[PDB]
Amino acid sequence: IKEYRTIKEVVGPLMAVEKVSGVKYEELIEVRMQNGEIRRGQVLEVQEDKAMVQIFEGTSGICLKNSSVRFLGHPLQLGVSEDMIGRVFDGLGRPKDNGPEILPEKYLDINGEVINPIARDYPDEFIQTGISAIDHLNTLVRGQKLPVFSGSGLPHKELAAQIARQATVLDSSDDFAVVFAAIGITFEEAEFFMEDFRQTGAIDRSVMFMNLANDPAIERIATPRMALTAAEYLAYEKGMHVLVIMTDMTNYAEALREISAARREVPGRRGYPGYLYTNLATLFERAGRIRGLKGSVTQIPILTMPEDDKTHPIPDLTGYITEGQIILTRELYKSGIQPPIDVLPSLSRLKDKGTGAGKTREDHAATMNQLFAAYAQGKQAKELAVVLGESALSDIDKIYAKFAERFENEYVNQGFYTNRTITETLDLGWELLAMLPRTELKRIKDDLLD
Amino acid sequence: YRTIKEVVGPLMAVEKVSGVKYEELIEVRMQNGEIRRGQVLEVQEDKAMVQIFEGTSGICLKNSSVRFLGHPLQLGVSEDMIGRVFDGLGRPKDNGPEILPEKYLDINGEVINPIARDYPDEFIQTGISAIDHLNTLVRGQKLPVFSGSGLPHKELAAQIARQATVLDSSDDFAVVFAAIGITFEEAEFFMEDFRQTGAIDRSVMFMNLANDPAIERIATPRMALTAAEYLAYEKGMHVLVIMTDMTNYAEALREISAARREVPGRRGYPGYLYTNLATLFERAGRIRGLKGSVTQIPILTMPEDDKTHPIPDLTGYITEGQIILTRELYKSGIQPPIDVLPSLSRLKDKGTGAGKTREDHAATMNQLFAAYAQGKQAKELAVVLGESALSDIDKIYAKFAERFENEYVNQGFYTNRTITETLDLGWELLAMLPRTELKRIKDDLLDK
Amino acid sequence: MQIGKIIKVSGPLVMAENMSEACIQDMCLVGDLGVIGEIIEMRQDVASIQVYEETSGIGPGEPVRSTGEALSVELGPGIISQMFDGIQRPLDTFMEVTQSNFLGRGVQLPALDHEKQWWFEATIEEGTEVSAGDIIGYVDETKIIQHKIMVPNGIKGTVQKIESGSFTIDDPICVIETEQGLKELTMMQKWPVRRGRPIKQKLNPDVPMITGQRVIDTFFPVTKGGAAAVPGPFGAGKTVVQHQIAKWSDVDLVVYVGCGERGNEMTDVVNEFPELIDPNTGESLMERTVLIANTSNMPVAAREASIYTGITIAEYFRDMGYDVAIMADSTSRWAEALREMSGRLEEMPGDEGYPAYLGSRLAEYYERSGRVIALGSDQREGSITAISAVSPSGGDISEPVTQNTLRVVKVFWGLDSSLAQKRHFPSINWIQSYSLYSTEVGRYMDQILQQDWSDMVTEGMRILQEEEQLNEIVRLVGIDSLSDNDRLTLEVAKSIREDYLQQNAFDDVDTFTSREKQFNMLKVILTFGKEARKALSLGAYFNEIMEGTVAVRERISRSKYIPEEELAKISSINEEIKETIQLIVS
Repeated sequence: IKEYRTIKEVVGPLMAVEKVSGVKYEELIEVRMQNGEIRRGQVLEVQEDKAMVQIFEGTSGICLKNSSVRFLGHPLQLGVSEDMIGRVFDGLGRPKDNGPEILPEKYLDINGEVINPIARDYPDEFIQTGISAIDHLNTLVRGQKLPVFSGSGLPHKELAAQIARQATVLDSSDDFAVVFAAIGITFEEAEFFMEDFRQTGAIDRSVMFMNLANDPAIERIATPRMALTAAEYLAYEKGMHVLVIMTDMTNYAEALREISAARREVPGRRGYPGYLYTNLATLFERAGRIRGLKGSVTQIPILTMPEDDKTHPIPDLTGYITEGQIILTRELYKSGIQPPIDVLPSLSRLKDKGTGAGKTREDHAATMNQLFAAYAQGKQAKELAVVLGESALSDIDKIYAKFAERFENEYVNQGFYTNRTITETLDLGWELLAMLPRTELKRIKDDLLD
Repeated sequence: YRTIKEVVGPLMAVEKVSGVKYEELIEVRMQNGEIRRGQVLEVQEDKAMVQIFEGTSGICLKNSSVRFLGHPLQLGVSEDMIGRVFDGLGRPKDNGPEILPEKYLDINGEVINPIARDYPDEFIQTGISAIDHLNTLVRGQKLPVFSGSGLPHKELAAQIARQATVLDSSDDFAVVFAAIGITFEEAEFFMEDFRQTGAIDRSVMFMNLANDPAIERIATPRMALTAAEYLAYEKGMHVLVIMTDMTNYAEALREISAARREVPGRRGYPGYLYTNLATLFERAGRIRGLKGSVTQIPILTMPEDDKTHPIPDLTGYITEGQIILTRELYKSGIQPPIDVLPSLSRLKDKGTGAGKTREDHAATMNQLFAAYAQGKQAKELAVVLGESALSDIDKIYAKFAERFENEYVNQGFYTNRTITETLDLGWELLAMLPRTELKRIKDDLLDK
Repeated sequence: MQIGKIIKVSGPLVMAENMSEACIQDMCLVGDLGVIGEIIEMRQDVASIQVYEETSGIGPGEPVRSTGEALSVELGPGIISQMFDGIQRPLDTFMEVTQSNFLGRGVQLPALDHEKQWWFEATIEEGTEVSAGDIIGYVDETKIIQHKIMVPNGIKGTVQKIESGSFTIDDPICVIETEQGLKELTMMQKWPVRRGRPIKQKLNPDVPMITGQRVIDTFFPVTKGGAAAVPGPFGAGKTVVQHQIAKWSDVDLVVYVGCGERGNEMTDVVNEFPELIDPNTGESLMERTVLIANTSNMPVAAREASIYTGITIAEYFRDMGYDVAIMADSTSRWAEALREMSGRLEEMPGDEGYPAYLGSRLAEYYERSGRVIALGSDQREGSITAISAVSPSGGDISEPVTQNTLRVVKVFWGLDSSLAQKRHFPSINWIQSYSLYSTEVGRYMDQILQQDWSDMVTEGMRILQEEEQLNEIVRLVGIDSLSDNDRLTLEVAKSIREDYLQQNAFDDVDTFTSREKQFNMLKVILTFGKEARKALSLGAYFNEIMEGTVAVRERISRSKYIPEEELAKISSINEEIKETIQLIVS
């Protein structure tokens, strides 16, 4: 570790250190201030005996003449270990639960590696989230990236915590770990997850990376990378099935935009950096399975859509990298729908690989199609009249409408603390159907044994 | 100094200087003997950047010289400024005797201590029923007028400039009129109108034309305010300040901002437009312990008639309400055209009521405002319907609405309606309404 | 002292050389006039300085002095009852020293009175080990608030010398024995406003703040350490609500912050606030509050540092173990100052001109409020509850400032001009307003009242939203078309709206409603609907119920005006309800 007291200049969040040697790009630094205060930093640029670094905690209060800079000789790394399970961490990977520090097995670059295309393996099998609206018709598969699109008003934090508890692989002898990443959330929101995780005992199988809204923007960007580096360690080195949940990705993009402005870079679209897509892709591609290895990495990125716009560069690019999305609407939520998932606009591209007779009741593929069709037509009749007098609908158009209604209140409205097994989910969806006539159908001819 | 070493655009560079200060005035002695005033924009170790007011054309660097006056833009203030007309720099444009200033003041002024400021309590009779009753102007308030190009706001300004009076009647009402980047015909319209009605003998006019230098266009408002504060806070006068056109002032900031190659702010205007506008508009109000007062009525034209535009948006965000002129009413023939709906006055409560106005001012204001809103809705809703709404039930609202717009708001730009007349016209137009529509007060029978 | 020299002056930007020992964000005195400035960049030895005041008449060659510290506030006796600007300059003292009605540039004034003699009462004994936050003594600063003198952060050791007596805030009142030798302590301590004062631990704000305003305490309550936002449109009576919260609330001290407001509007605050009376003492409210005042005309840095100056002072009394309420009005005008400072720094334009770190700055502000365990061996608690005014032009809550605020606050009191025009006060929209403390506050209320209060609240709100749907049915069309059960729900909603939600701040008894009184009031309104509903199922009819309950409904209407001393006159209404309804059932 090198230490210089030759800090030449300070402009904004950036410092210039001269008469330096052996310094590398993206190297971590420490600023030891005259007051004895310490701040982390990163080498943005090195040029012929000079180093431009950016300070995470800012540059306010720094005295150039009486300050020193330590070059750590490495970038941002995570001290990955098995002891991380049941522990709570910084966005920088530092203990946040006042427990004993972890003696790391090794240190890994939080940027991770790029998987060889021929080394990558297609994803299965099914993952039970205990939430029916998700297991069909928007099924989650091991190694998939299935994001949730929400809004500021909506309760994604509740949905996020419910999945972390109810997530599991039935049945499997392999371990199922959960890596939870909180990005730029308030103390009370973070305290919520912490309180829920320990109340239910879900923390015993989880690794939490907690980044707060008043933490440095840099630590905000590093948070999801700290999590994924841990997830891949447990998955591909420990053979665990890891589920990574991240919120809020909207805050992540803002930190990218915030940091990009500090570095005085021209914005591509909506003020966001042109490499926002490339920066989301760097994150979202760090999921899946490896041939020959037991473990897997599944991602559930949760983000709030600014102004409820899906064409926004944040959810737009995410949609371009994630295979499907779970949509939450205010119309449902305002109607007391929990979770308020609109299964219509929602999608799961890899669902067909998770809904397997070996993995899920064969009723599922058909039942899902039937349930969708029935709800869809049900909602529509209501949607127009509505304008026309609803009254008693022409023929069974009223019947469409009415079972759509029951559909929201008992199928989707399971409750944020009710864990439905995939078998129970299938029966209920059918229970709507049994109430429908055998006459109207998209369903299987062998309505048996059930 | 004969050390001019650069001249780029309206900017010049002078070397070997010492003791030069920021915003210091300078004179350029040209080779031909011509003199041009300038302002210091930036001072470096040995050099200074200055911008010449009358431009930079025809200047010989080697044969020209620069001299630093040792002071900024100042205004020669005197009570003799009453009835006199000036340019944007406060120089006589009436061929009258050169006023002997009591003292020279910087046109920037100073911020009033918030605990030294006094609340607006006095009502100002503009003679316009639409304003005086519906959106009252109070002594010490800043109440702007929002208009569009080609509209009679110029006519409205002069009307208020003539009819403006204080019911108290003392000590004495004064009008500081600032013209900003307006055409000759507009300026000439004001000159003749003021001298005709004799309003000039009560006014101090600063005239800046549209073909005048951009810099002088910026100093104009500050010249007027400096004089206004002098007459008020040193002479104990109640000065009513009228300024047009503030939209021209904003465009003048862009021309300078660009000439000084500054980074464009939102919507194409400088990032310091808010504070630059506030530094002007916040120079009004009453001071505790002082007799005088300064009241402002900025007039601006709205680009594309858009209210979300930076000019009218930042202005209303600084001023306490606004008077709005529409294009529908003007073509409709209304004078002055004033949609009282979007109009607002944030201090109309502190200037009205018994003691300063009649007892039914607050009541009739709310009634005319609510009752009208339904009249405008009817005629608009009447189109799609035909209308389906049965006039048997309702209503003469439209007729009252129409006549109100026709007879209340439309009074002419040469009609002075005292607050007594305005309130009377309220009931007579409110007379169409029945007891079923509550004002509501037992005083309704008091004024019938 | 190391003195620099101005080498450049371009607008608000001043560059000075010979500033090698300067620090970033350090305050400076620029030029002969010594105008206030802040170090923005270091070279070194050339420092870039953003000047807060006018730089007119300043040039190269003139001196520059670093104060050696960042923007800080003086914390000690003499701060309470005072009115400051954004950087804590005493406005009244400013008028005395300058003999002027204006804020002249280059005028330097301490925030507090350094000549004033205070009596320091030592409560800690010599030989005691102390650290940051420990109380060594107190001062009876005002008629209401007792100023507690704490050990400054960075101090740790044993008390060598301590004694009571008359001192100034500059006199050493205590001597501490440290590793680094003896260190004198005074009654005042300085602290940088951009840095949150340290704490032992942050706690969840679950204890409800009693504002005494029925609509808030019941349906949209805020806890001690919670944060709330207010739209404050014109004519909605936002000022009267702020006054009600300020002088009735459970908190010990109030910190009002006016961030660059209109001159005449800021004048209202400065005059009307001292006129506010403290309910408990009868003293002026100012015996309990510190007030910041800024106009748009004033230096953008002061307007931008206004809320940070205030929150710092709030944190200071929080460390003492007090509950503080900090009101910021308007945070939308604060953001405007921030936006402008972004341009003067020539930063990349964020959303709509606002800096890319707008959301961050707001988060940093509100996260400095809340319930905490203060520093000190006694581990006392303190809280900062934030009430912020948001004022988007055109009243669009969709904009950046309001949007990011709602992203970090858990309470929203939607003031509505529509309700105001309908004579409904306070004009808080019960449909659009919300409080994410409702569940937690509800559990607290049930435990302290021994009642099913949370059920009563949800029932009342269920009725309110029940009304909004029935209202849509009345039009398109016909009030009469509705059933006797639906017609009853509307009247119960009328009750809740007029008998409960509407509150006259200017009435002697209706101005404040106790926690126990709110329970009884809502318990008589709901029990009227319960009996009426039970009656309807017993063959009773809506009209026969309404026309035969004009008297008892009269009492319910006057229930708000019933003195706290005779709450029994409210609970007895339930008897008259059960007795009258039973009479209708024949």
